[PDB]
Amino acid sequence: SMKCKFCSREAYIKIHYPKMYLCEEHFKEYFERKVSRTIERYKLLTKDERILVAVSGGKDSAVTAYVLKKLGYNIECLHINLGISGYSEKSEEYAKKQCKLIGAPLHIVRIKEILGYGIGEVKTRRPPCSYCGLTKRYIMNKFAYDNGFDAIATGHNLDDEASFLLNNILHWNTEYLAKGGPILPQQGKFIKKVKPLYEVTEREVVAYALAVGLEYIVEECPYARGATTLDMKGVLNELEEKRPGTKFNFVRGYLKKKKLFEPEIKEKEIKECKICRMPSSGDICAFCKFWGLKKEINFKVSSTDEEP
Amino acid sequence: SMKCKFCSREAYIKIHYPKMYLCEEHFKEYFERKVSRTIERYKLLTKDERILVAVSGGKDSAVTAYVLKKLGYNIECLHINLGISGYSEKSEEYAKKQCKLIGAPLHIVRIKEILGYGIGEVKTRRPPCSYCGLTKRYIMNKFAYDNGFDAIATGHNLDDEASFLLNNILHWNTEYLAKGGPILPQQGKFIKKVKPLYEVTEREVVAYALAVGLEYIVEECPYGATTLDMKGVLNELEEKRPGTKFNFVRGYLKKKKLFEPEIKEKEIKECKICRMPSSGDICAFCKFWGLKKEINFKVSST
Ligand SMILES: Nc1ncnc2c1ncn2[C@@H]1O[C@H](COP(=O)(O)O)[C@@H](O)[C@H]1O
Ligand SMILES: Nc1ncnc2c1ncn2[C@@H]1O[C@H](COP(=O)(O)O)[C@@H](O)[C@H]1O
Ligand code: FES
Ligand code: FES
Ligand SMILES: [Zn+2]
Ligand SMILES: [Zn+2]
Ligand SMILES: [Zn+2]
Ligand SMILES: [Zn+2]
Repeated sequence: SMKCKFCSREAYIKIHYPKMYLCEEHFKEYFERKVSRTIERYKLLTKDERILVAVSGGKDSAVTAYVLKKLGYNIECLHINLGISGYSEKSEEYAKKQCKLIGAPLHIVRIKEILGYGIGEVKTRRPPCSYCGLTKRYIMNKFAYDNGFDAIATGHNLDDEASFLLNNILHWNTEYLAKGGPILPQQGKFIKKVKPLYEVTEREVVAYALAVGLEYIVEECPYARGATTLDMKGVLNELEEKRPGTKFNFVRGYLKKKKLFEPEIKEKEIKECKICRMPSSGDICAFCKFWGLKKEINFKVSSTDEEP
Repeated sequence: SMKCKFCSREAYIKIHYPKMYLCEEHFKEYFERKVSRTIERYKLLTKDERILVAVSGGKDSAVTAYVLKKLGYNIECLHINLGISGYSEKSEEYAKKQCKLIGAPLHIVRIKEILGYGIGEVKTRRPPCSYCGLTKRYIMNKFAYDNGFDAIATGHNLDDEASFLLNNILHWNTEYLAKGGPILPQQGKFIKKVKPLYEVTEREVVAYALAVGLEYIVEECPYGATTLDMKGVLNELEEKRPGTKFNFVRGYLKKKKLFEPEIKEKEIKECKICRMPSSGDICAFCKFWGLKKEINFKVSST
């Protein structure tokens, strides 16, 4: 077995791009520095901002919160319990454990308490994974807005971006290809969304979580029909194995040529929801229409979990 | 084993896009019709045109020539012997066999006779496979031009296009992405280049060549497997979701226009030596081969 390129310790991991062997400690430092560089590169965050980390219970958002906290950022965390019996309880417990170890405040929103129904419970023909993303994205935006947070940070890694690009390139979804990247800058009541793990691989995320002692959910959604992302991920991993830096250069190259997909948006119709005043297309937004809401949900909090 | 969707014969192949089982005869008919449809779709060729099929000795160009001949087109074939000792002789023999079975006239150009050196004999740091596509593309263009051919047809299949797109999307080669598709329309001394096999898979090409009795070289140059890596990956994707390769290529044709502003167009000049399209005084071909005079490919086919 090879040793660390920086110290006299057994190598914990081998980085393929650039090729090197690092120990448990020099990898942690490498990872943290690589995330720090991503935040500097695309001017993601400042240390004065109040950051809201959307924590799922999985590795990605747990490591996002951990690294940002270690780098000395002003973070708070949000976990959305989608009320899936036999999945949401374990995921909520995992998020609690993570935020406890990280030492960051955790806010929990239970959709079965707010909207009455959990995900998969509503009388719908549409799959539960479709209105899932709509429910999470809205709740994390309105929570951040209602509580005056400057930015939202998600767990999306290099593999997530590479697979999203590959999938939309294959389908020629030029509108989705124009809206990618590490920053979704603040547009009205839409809080700034950032991806600090944009240039780190899922493999590096797994190794970092194991090293710092972060326990997480690997379990995918039980309501899922098809493994499209896993198919794209496996394919890009095969390509990466032969040519290291494939994922990186594909994503970085895309940022240089994203401008070409920009004339595809052509959208200029902006409205405010009659129920919650959040950005809408028409009288009522997709969220209030789907959940059959007559009144606005206020996510503004004073007394957070274990606080007065 | 399933039977043919059209007759009482054992199925030879299972087409996945669109899903159906066909026999040796109904597959031949389907393949031929699918190629006919490609020629109609992008207005590739007319039956009055004199077509030059660039035959390598491999399956693709052999099937291109065969199908065009069967569909009733005016074809002639060109084989370029790159003088690679232990490769070029077998490839020339394979092309002869193919054109004999097809029943199409075959013209042979030996680069070791014309340029003095074979590909891999010239004192160069760069690999031969780089100045190979340069030598082939030039010779097949000047041959077609010198002999008054209306179009050049190559063996490029759906897999070749899908892998080229995937490779240039991964590298974000937006200039190469603007110049793709089934037609390279005639621009001056550059003859119209077409891809009749644009919508047929390599798997369908292998099955067609075996059915009609075409023998070929399973082309692996003696001088990296980037294309095979892209092909294997797209085959994996196709196995899970059929029609991936087709929708990727067809979708690309709808959005090719987006890569067009990445033109970066330079002044169009004529070569001081051979008058063929050039960037500067002398073209890349005459510069590399150190040519002082023009090569005339004009032939009197008795
Ligand atoms: N239940 C959840 N509660 C809070 N944040 C979540 C939840 N599910 C996902 N997220 C966040 O959303 C990001 C993308 O999630 P996904 O669409 O499941 O890949 C994750 O990396 C997390 O930052
Ligand atoms: N030696 C050759 N002589 C004539 N045509 C060729 C030759 N090599 C390749 N071609 C043609 O050019 C196409 C693309 O070239 P390649 O990518 O090298 O296979 C082939 O499918 C053939 O139709
Ligand atoms: S229901 Fe949320 S991802 Fe499946
Ligand atoms: S030298 Fe022509 S393909 Fe290798
Ligand atoms: Zn070390
Ligand atoms: Zn609303
Ligand atoms: Zn049949
Ligand atoms: Zn010249």
